[PDB]
Amino acid sequence: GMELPSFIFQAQENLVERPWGGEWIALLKGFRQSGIGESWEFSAHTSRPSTVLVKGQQLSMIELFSKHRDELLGRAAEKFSKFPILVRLIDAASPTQVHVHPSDKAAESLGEAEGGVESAWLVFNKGKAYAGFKEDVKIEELEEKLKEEDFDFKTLLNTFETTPYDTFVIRPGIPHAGEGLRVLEVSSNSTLAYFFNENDWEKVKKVLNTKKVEEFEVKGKKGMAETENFGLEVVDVTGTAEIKTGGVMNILYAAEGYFILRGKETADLHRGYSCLVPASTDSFTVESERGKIVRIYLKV
Ligand SMILES: OC[C@@H]1O[C@@](O)(CO)[C@H](O)[C@H]1O
Repeated sequence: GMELPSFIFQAQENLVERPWGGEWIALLKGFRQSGIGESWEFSAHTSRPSTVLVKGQQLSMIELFSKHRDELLGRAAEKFSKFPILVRLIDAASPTQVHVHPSDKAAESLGEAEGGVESAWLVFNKGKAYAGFKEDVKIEELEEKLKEEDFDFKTLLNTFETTPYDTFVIRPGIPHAGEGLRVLEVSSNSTLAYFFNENDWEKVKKVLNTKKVEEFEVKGKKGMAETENFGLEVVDVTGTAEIKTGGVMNILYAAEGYFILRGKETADLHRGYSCLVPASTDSFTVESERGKIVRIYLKV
Protein backbone atom coordinates (compact mmCIF):
# COMPACT_ATOMS: atom_id res chain seq x y z
CA GLY A 1 0.00 0.00 0.00
CA MET A 2 1.30 3.42 -1.09
CA GLU A 3 -1.76 5.62 -1.82
CA LEU A 4 -0.81 8.38 0.64
CA PRO A 5 1.54 11.34 0.12
CA SER A 6 4.65 11.78 2.27
CA PHE A 7 3.30 14.77 4.18
CA ILE A 8 -0.23 15.15 5.54
CA PHE A 9 -1.29 18.44 7.12
CA GLN A 10 -4.21 19.44 9.36
CA ALA A 11 -6.95 21.22 7.40
CA GLN A 12 -8.01 23.28 10.45
CA GLU A 13 -6.65 23.99 13.95
CA ASN A 14 -7.92 21.75 16.78
CA LEU A 15 -7.75 24.03 19.84
CA VAL A 16 -9.08 23.70 23.40
CA GLU A 17 -9.99 26.68 25.60
CA ARG A 18 -8.72 26.39 29.17
CA PRO A 19 -8.88 28.85 32.07
CA TRP A 20 -5.17 28.13 32.70
CA GLY A 21 -4.13 28.72 29.04
CA GLY A 22 -2.17 31.84 28.04
CA GLU A 23 -1.31 33.35 24.63
CA TRP A 24 1.41 30.98 23.35
CA ILE A 25 -0.66 28.50 21.34
CA ALA A 26 -2.80 31.05 19.42
CA LEU A 27 0.44 32.87 18.59
CA LEU A 28 2.00 29.65 17.23
CA LYS A 29 -1.10 29.35 15.04
CA GLY A 30 -0.86 32.97 13.81
CA PHE A 31 -3.40 34.88 15.92
CA ARG A 32 -3.83 36.75 19.23
CA GLN A 33 -6.02 35.01 21.81
CA SER A 34 -5.63 34.26 25.51
CA GLY A 35 -7.22 31.21 27.19
CA ILE A 36 -6.11 28.48 24.79
CA GLY A 37 -4.67 25.61 26.82
CA GLU A 38 -4.22 22.92 24.14
CA SER A 39 -3.74 22.18 20.47
CA TRP A 40 -4.49 18.59 19.42
CA GLU A 41 -2.25 17.59 16.52
CA PHE A 42 -3.60 14.75 14.33
CA SER A 43 -6.04 13.68 17.01
CA ALA A 44 -7.95 10.50 16.30
CA HIS A 45 -9.61 10.85 19.72
CA THR A 46 -13.40 10.56 19.27
CA SER A 47 -14.14 13.53 21.59
CA ARG A 48 -12.06 15.86 19.42
CA PRO A 49 -10.83 14.45 16.07
CA SER A 50 -8.53 16.51 13.85
CA THR A 51 -9.37 16.99 10.21
CA VAL A 52 -6.63 16.56 7.62
CA LEU A 53 -5.77 17.48 4.02
CA VAL A 54 -4.81 14.56 1.80
CA LYS A 55 -3.63 15.87 -1.62
CA GLY A 56 -5.83 18.95 -1.07
CA GLN A 57 -9.02 17.13 0.06
CA GLN A 58 -10.44 17.27 3.59
CA LEU A 59 -11.25 14.32 5.91
CA SER A 60 -11.21 13.30 9.57
CA MET A 61 -8.25 11.47 11.21
CA ILE A 62 -10.78 8.82 12.14
CA GLU A 63 -11.81 8.25 8.51
CA LEU A 64 -8.14 8.40 7.43
CA PHE A 65 -7.18 5.73 9.98
CA SER A 66 -10.05 3.32 9.20
CA LYS A 67 -9.23 3.52 5.44
CA HIS A 68 -5.40 3.65 5.58
CA ARG A 69 -4.47 2.01 8.85
CA ASP A 70 -1.92 -0.53 7.48
CA GLU A 71 -0.17 2.05 5.27
CA LEU A 72 -0.12 4.62 8.10
CA LEU A 73 1.21 2.25 10.76
CA GLY A 74 3.55 0.15 8.62
CA ARG A 75 5.55 -2.23 10.82
CA ALA A 76 3.43 -1.09 13.81
CA ALA A 77 0.18 -2.30 12.16
CA GLU A 78 0.13 -5.65 13.99
CA LYS A 79 0.96 -4.05 17.36
CA PHE A 80 -1.76 -1.38 17.31
CA SER A 81 -5.39 -1.96 16.32
CA LYS A 82 -6.64 1.45 17.51
CA PHE A 83 -4.93 4.76 16.80
CA PRO A 84 -1.98 4.54 19.23
CA ILE A 85 -1.25 8.13 20.36
CA LEU A 86 -2.50 11.62 21.09
CA VAL A 87 -0.23 14.59 20.44
CA ARG A 88 -0.93 17.88 22.18
CA LEU A 89 0.68 21.27 22.58
CA ILE A 90 -0.08 22.36 26.17
CA ASP A 91 0.24 25.90 27.53
CA ALA A 92 0.11 25.42 31.30
CA ALA A 93 0.54 29.14 31.89
CA SER A 94 -1.29 29.26 35.23
CA PRO A 95 -0.63 26.31 37.54
CA THR A 96 -2.63 23.16 36.75
CA GLN A 97 -4.02 21.13 39.67
CA VAL A 98 -2.18 17.91 40.54
CA HIS A 99 -3.59 14.93 38.65
CA VAL A 100 -2.74 11.31 37.91
CA HIS A 101 -3.40 8.82 35.10
CA PRO A 102 -4.53 5.18 35.41
CA SER A 103 -2.71 2.22 33.82
CA ASP A 104 -4.51 0.02 31.27
CA LYS A 105 -5.15 -2.41 34.10
CA ALA A 106 -6.54 0.28 36.45
CA ALA A 107 -8.69 1.89 33.73
CA GLU A 108 -10.16 -1.54 32.90
CA SER A 109 -10.77 -2.27 36.60
CA LEU A 110 -12.46 1.16 36.99
CA GLY A 111 -14.61 0.31 33.93
CA GLU A 112 -13.54 3.32 31.85
CA ALA A 113 -14.37 3.41 28.13
CA GLU A 114 -10.86 4.80 27.51
CA GLY A 115 -7.58 2.96 28.13
CA GLY A 116 -4.63 3.85 30.36
CA VAL A 117 -2.25 6.75 29.81
CA GLU A 118 1.53 6.93 29.59
CA SER A 119 3.14 10.12 28.26
CA ALA A 120 6.35 11.74 27.13
CA TRP A 121 6.78 15.51 27.61
CA LEU A 122 9.01 17.88 25.68
CA VAL A 123 9.24 21.28 27.32
CA PHE A 124 9.86 24.49 25.33
CA ASN A 125 10.64 27.10 27.96
CA LYS A 126 11.81 27.80 31.49
CA GLY A 127 8.89 26.93 33.74
CA LYS A 128 8.06 24.45 36.47
CA ALA A 129 7.23 20.78 36.02
CA TYR A 130 6.03 18.72 39.01
CA ALA A 131 6.19 14.92 38.96
CA GLY A 132 6.17 12.20 41.65
CA PHE A 133 5.98 12.59 45.43
CA LYS A 134 9.26 13.81 46.91
CA GLU A 135 8.56 11.75 50.06
CA ASP A 136 6.24 8.85 50.97
CA VAL A 137 2.71 10.10 51.75
CA LYS A 138 -0.39 8.56 53.33
CA ILE A 139 -3.69 8.69 51.41
CA GLU A 140 -5.47 9.72 54.65
CA GLU A 141 -3.16 12.68 55.19
CA LEU A 142 -3.70 13.86 51.58
CA GLU A 143 -7.46 13.72 52.31
CA GLU A 144 -6.97 15.95 55.37
CA LYS A 145 -5.39 18.50 53.02
CA LEU A 146 -8.49 18.47 50.77
CA LYS A 147 -10.37 20.06 53.69
CA GLU A 148 -8.30 23.24 53.34
CA GLU A 149 -9.48 25.91 50.88
CA ASP A 150 -6.65 25.50 48.35
CA PHE A 151 -3.80 23.41 49.72
CA ASP A 152 -0.92 23.54 47.24
CA PHE A 153 -0.44 19.83 46.48
CA LYS A 154 2.44 20.72 44.12
CA THR A 155 4.53 21.38 47.30
CA LEU A 156 4.51 17.58 47.83
CA LEU A 157 6.01 16.78 44.41
CA ASN A 158 9.47 16.84 42.83
CA THR A 159 9.83 20.35 41.41
CA PHE A 160 11.78 20.82 38.20
CA GLU A 161 12.91 24.20 36.98
CA THR A 162 13.10 23.47 33.28
CA THR A 163 15.16 24.70 30.35
CA PRO A 164 13.95 24.29 26.75
CA TYR A 165 13.89 20.69 25.47
CA ASP A 166 14.03 19.00 28.88
CA THR A 167 11.93 15.85 28.76
CA PHE A 168 9.80 13.90 31.21
CA VAL A 169 8.15 10.51 31.11
CA ILE A 170 4.97 10.41 33.19
CA ARG A 171 3.99 6.84 33.99
CA PRO A 172 0.58 5.64 35.28
CA GLY A 173 0.11 6.41 38.99
CA ILE A 174 2.61 9.31 39.00
CA PRO A 175 1.08 12.61 40.27
CA HIS A 176 2.01 15.63 38.17
CA ALA A 177 1.32 19.27 37.28
CA GLY A 178 2.95 22.25 35.55
CA GLU A 179 3.21 26.01 35.96
CA GLY A 180 4.31 28.64 33.44
CA LEU A 181 5.18 25.67 31.25
CA ARG A 182 4.95 25.24 27.47
CA VAL A 183 5.09 21.60 26.48
CA LEU A 184 4.54 19.04 23.75
CA GLU A 185 2.82 15.99 25.31
CA VAL A 186 2.78 12.70 23.41
CA SER A 187 0.53 10.18 25.17
CA SER A 188 -1.61 7.10 24.69
CA ASN A 189 -4.78 7.87 22.78
CA SER A 190 -6.65 8.55 26.03
CA THR A 191 -7.52 11.57 28.17
CA LEU A 192 -8.27 9.77 31.48
CA ALA A 193 -7.01 12.01 34.27
CA TYR A 194 -8.01 12.20 37.91
CA PHE A 195 -7.48 15.45 39.76
CA PHE A 196 -6.72 16.00 43.44
CA ASN A 197 -10.25 17.09 44.39
CA GLU A 198 -13.35 15.67 46.05
CA ASN A 199 -15.00 14.87 42.70
CA ASP A 200 -12.18 12.55 41.54
CA TRP A 201 -10.83 11.36 44.91
CA GLU A 202 -12.27 7.82 44.76
CA LYS A 203 -10.43 7.32 41.45
CA VAL A 204 -7.24 8.98 42.73
CA LYS A 205 -7.11 6.55 45.69
CA LYS A 206 -7.26 3.54 43.36
CA VAL A 207 -4.45 4.61 40.98
CA LEU A 208 -2.16 6.98 42.90
CA ASN A 209 1.47 6.03 43.59
CA THR A 210 1.93 7.33 47.15
CA LYS A 211 5.64 6.37 47.31
CA LYS A 212 8.63 8.67 46.95
CA VAL A 213 9.75 8.90 43.33
CA GLU A 214 13.38 9.67 42.50
CA GLU A 215 14.04 12.43 39.95
CA PHE A 216 15.80 10.01 37.54
CA GLU A 217 12.54 8.02 37.35
CA VAL A 218 10.63 10.92 35.72
CA LYS A 219 13.35 12.89 33.87
CA GLY A 220 14.20 12.00 30.26
CA LYS A 221 17.33 12.97 28.28
CA LYS A 222 17.72 16.41 26.72
CA GLY A 223 15.60 16.48 23.54
CA MET A 224 14.77 12.78 23.68
CA ALA A 225 12.26 10.59 25.52
CA GLU A 226 10.34 7.35 25.01
CA THR A 227 7.88 4.87 26.49
CA GLU A 228 7.62 1.25 25.30
CA ASN A 229 5.08 2.26 22.65
CA PHE A 230 6.34 5.56 21.23
CA GLY A 231 9.07 8.19 21.46
CA LEU A 232 10.13 11.65 20.38
CA GLU A 233 13.49 13.21 19.47
CA VAL A 234 14.58 16.73 18.62
CA VAL A 235 16.56 16.89 15.35
CA ASP A 236 18.84 19.94 14.98
CA VAL A 237 18.83 20.94 11.32
CA THR A 238 21.40 23.26 9.73
CA GLY A 239 21.13 22.89 5.96
CA THR A 240 19.67 19.60 4.72
CA ALA A 241 19.06 16.54 6.89
CA GLU A 242 17.78 13.15 5.84
CA ILE A 243 15.19 11.62 8.14
CA LYS A 244 14.10 7.95 8.33
CA THR A 245 10.62 6.98 9.51
CA GLY A 246 11.74 3.45 10.47
CA GLY A 247 8.77 2.09 8.47
CA VAL A 248 6.30 3.27 11.13
CA MET A 249 4.00 6.30 11.36
CA ASN A 250 5.81 9.54 12.25
CA ILE A 251 4.58 13.01 13.20
CA LEU A 252 6.88 16.02 12.81
CA TYR A 253 6.51 19.17 14.87
CA ALA A 254 8.36 22.35 13.85
CA ALA A 255 9.68 23.74 17.15
CA GLU A 256 12.03 26.42 15.73
CA GLY A 257 12.64 27.64 12.20
CA TYR A 258 11.14 27.17 8.75
CA PHE A 259 11.46 23.81 6.92
CA ILE A 260 11.26 22.65 3.31
CA LEU A 261 10.25 18.96 3.21
CA ARG A 262 11.17 16.72 0.27
CA GLY A 263 9.76 13.20 0.02
CA LYS A 264 7.51 11.81 -2.69
CA GLU A 265 6.36 15.43 -3.06
CA THR A 266 7.71 18.76 -1.77
CA ALA A 267 6.03 20.67 1.06
CA ASP A 268 6.97 23.03 3.85
CA LEU A 269 6.43 23.37 7.59
CA HIS A 270 6.24 26.54 9.70
CA ARG A 271 7.16 26.86 13.37
CA GLY A 272 4.11 25.83 15.46
CA TYR A 273 2.76 23.30 12.97
CA SER A 274 2.88 19.54 12.56
CA CYS A 275 3.06 17.12 9.74
CA LEU A 276 1.89 13.48 9.59
CA VAL A 277 4.21 11.11 7.69
CA PRO A 278 2.75 7.69 6.76
CA ALA A 279 4.95 4.57 7.20
CA SER A 280 4.86 4.13 3.41
CA THR A 281 7.46 6.92 3.26
CA ASP A 282 10.82 5.32 4.09
CA SER A 283 12.73 8.60 4.25
CA PHE A 284 12.74 12.23 3.20
CA THR A 285 14.79 15.38 3.66
CA VAL A 286 14.13 18.48 5.75
CA GLU A 287 15.91 21.76 5.04
CA SER A 288 16.37 24.74 7.33
CA GLU A 289 18.87 27.60 7.81
CA ARG A 290 18.97 26.53 11.49
CA GLY A 291 15.96 24.83 12.99
CA LYS A 292 14.70 22.22 15.42
CA ILE A 293 12.15 19.67 14.32
CA VAL A 294 10.62 17.09 16.65
CA ARG A 295 10.18 13.58 15.29
CA ILE A 296 7.45 11.56 17.02
CA TYR A 297 7.51 7.85 16.23
CA LEU A 298 5.86 4.57 17.15
CA LYS A 299 7.91 1.78 18.69
CA VAL A 300 7.52 -1.83 17.61
O1 LIG B 1 -2.14 28.69 43.30
C1 LIG B 1 -2.82 27.82 42.38
C2 LIG B 1 -3.43 26.59 43.05
O2 LIG B 1 -2.42 25.58 43.28
C3 LIG B 1 -2.77 24.32 42.67
O3 LIG B 1 -1.75 23.95 41.71
C4 LIG B 1 -2.93 23.29 43.79
O4 LIG B 1 -2.18 22.08 43.59
C5 LIG B 1 -4.10 24.54 41.95
O5 LIG B 1 -3.99 24.37 40.54
C6 LIG B 1 -4.52 25.97 42.19
O6 LIG B 1 -5.78 25.94 42.89
